[PDB]
Amino acid sequence: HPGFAMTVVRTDEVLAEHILYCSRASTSMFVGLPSVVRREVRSDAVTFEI
Amino acid sequence: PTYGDFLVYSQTFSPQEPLGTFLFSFKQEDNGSSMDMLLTPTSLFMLSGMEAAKAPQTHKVAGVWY
Amino acid sequence: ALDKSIVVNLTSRLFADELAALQSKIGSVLPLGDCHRLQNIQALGLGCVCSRETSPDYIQIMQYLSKCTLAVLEEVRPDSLRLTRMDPSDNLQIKNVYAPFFQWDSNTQLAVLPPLFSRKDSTIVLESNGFDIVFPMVVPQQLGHAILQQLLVYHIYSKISAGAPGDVNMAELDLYTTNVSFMGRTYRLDVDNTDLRVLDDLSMYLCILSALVPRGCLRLLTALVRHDRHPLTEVFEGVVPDEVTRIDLDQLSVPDDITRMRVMFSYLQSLSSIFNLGPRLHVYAYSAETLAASCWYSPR
Amino acid sequence: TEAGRFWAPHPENVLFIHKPTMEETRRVALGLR
Repeated sequence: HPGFAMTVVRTDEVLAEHILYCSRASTSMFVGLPSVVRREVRSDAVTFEI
Repeated sequence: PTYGDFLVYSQTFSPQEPLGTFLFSFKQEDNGSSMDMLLTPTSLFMLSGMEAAKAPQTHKVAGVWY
Repeated sequence: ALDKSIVVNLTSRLFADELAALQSKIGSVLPLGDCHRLQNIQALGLGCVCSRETSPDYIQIMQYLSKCTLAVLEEVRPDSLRLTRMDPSDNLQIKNVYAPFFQWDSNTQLAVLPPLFSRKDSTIVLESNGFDIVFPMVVPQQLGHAILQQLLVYHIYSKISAGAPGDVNMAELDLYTTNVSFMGRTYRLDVDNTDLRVLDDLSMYLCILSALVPRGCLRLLTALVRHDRHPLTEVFEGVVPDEVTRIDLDQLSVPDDITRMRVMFSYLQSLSSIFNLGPRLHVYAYSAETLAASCWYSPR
Repeated sequence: TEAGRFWAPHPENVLFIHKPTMEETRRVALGLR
């Protein structure tokens, strides 16, 4: 035994399957209009963003 | 145009920019999959370490972003 | 709105063996001597300038690639090859099938260099037509300005060892030239010292500079003494070696010195551009598993 | 007025010794000493 003791700290992570409860009609939402924007147009592909 | 897509550590690229700054891509070695290093001209002032009176205005501003 | 496609026909059908090597490289960058869509075989490689019977060249290829139109394979059908056209500032996709393999990253600048390595790494011989197509050496610009430089030093000391044995050690020369460090990684290149006749033209030019430059700068300093001399030229007298400053210019006459100074500059502009300006294209996206790099071509 | 621009080839300070006024302060002060 050396002259000193020591304390040790771990961590540990645990999977959990939650029960989120959400009361009625709290958050009002606003849905807009989807736009489309081209980007990275090549000779081989024409890619879009929505 | 032809855009570029960069994925940056949030310590380097300061979270607030005037949305039109010029950029650079410093590159030393591919260590991971995609972690990219970007240098604004105010960030490249701080790595330089030059004197204050060489650029008297951005030294105050680049010292509060970093 | 414009139509770009380049469709090259042949006289004879391909073999079954030669079709598999072109399917290996279905994304590539070929030079191509004409801009029109219908064209014969004799231009689409480097066989138009470089061949086995002719002496191998560096500079006459590097003169040619800047003058030439590039193209990209799309589909290999017997016998009609199907390239696509490379336009100024045009966005397209490159697969990187080149021997030997240098690893690409995105946000690098691709520089098309002539192949100075071995034959089987570079070309694919078409036995049906008896003509050689040669794929160029696509290398990133900082490697291409370094894979040239250490091999050009290797060609010099190989010419010293062949003239006198005791001046060069082979273990010193091999360790410091054939191993190239870039982007953290190392590449041991194939030396091909089995017998580098490509780089003999540059080794002639850089040496004829190296004798005439310190002879040339002494005269050009003293001939510009003024009251309106540019003030930075006082500084660079401290840079020139002290042995350079002790030349007696009485040894060479005036009909000799005009020949030198015109030989002085005429190598300087011919050698400056061939290190600088080639067909060079950027890359903004890359994935190592698909080996597919999206590029856009800047003509210079 | 920058640390990197110290040894400018044309600085803002130029020495100007007026030699007739310098000889008379020599000769008067060499008379007194």
